[PDB]
Amino acid sequence: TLPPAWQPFLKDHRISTFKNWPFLEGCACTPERMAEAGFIHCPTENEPDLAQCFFCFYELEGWEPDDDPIEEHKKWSSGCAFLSVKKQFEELTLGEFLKLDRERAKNKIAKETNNKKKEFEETAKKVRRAIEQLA
Amino acid sequence: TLPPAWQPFLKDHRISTFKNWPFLEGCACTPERMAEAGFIHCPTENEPDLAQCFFCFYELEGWEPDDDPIEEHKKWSSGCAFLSVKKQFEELTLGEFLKLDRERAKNKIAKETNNKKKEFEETAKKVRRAIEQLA
Amino acid sequence: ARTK
Amino acid sequence: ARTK
Ligand SMILES: [Zn+2]
Ligand SMILES: [Zn+2]
Repeated sequence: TLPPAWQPFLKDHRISTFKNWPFLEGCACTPERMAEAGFIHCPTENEPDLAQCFFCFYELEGWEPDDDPIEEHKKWSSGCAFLSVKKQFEELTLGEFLKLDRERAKNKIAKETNNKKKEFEETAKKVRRAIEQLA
Repeated sequence: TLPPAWQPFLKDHRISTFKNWPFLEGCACTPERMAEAGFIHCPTENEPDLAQCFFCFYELEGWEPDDDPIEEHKKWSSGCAFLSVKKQFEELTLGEFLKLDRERAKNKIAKETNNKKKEFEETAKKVRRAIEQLA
Repeated sequence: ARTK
Repeated sequence: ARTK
């Protein structure tokens, strides 16, 4: 079929990702409006409302039934390229699509780096405190 | 980077398939020229010069320096859709790309049916012969 | 909505 | 060239 590292790229997989979504017809953020905005449902015990853009990897929760996933998406990560893409996936050029997947993989990397950075900082401050206590 | 089943669509990959291809500069069928025509090297013992179309899976051997791999592809298998692809690759469309990959998977299936038929007929010839010597 |  |  279509390689399953690349599926986030098509709405159908994205909606499919919403196994249980609190919001539904009558509400502005349905799994369809969500996917259409590039969100994925990555639920957990502590937060099973958690959605994440498949492109820029921004995560967010505490959704409200009247939030519109698109403006909620511009007002949080404005630099998302996916937002700039106004054409259906199938009408994308292989070059365009490849450029896109590039930028994605990069954004993934930046996210993981930011993460490692914070983790390290925390550990840094722990160790420092300890050694200060010993003073 | 690209997903493995789909590499063959990429010229440089096809080219990279030619290892100890004897027809080198000066020749009409260079690995470059073969690739641009869709072939892949899949050499064996009896047939070290064996080449296969990736799209229609047609196979050809008995190569000679003057051979124009395009014109042999046209002559031997006229019906292959790859021959109709004028746009290189990355300027193609994802829609276009996946129609292509469908015909490819179809053609793949036609091929294994054909081989299955051939093994079948071989075995038949064997039992036939074997009944005759018993008659 | 709010950032994790 | 010829078919296999
Ligand atoms: Zn995004
Ligand atoms: Zn062909």
